[PDB]
Amino acid sequence: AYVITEPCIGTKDASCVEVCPVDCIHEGEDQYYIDPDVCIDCGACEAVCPVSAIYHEDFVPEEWKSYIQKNRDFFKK
Ligand code: SF4
Ligand code: F3S
Repeated sequence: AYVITEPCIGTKDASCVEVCPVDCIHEGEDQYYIDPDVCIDCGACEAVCPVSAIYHEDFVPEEWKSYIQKNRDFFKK
């Protein structure tokens, strides 16, 4: 699944939320998040996101797997 990290923080809007075939981009405190368990590993968002700030959950550094687990948290519990 393609999940948030860090470079998106407070950086612009749009060009991700509108593209997703399963609408699973939702809001966080500052930046948006993505439910990774819903995300069907389609990419797309990948291509439009500047420098792919949306990174695949295991390309995502262990440090930022915290955020993946956060995006999960948000929509699980
Ligand atoms: S990879 Fe596709 S399914 Fe997943 S969040 Fe991005 S646009 Fe949505
Ligand atoms: S920068 Fe953030 S606004 Fe979307 S296009 Fe990337 S997740």
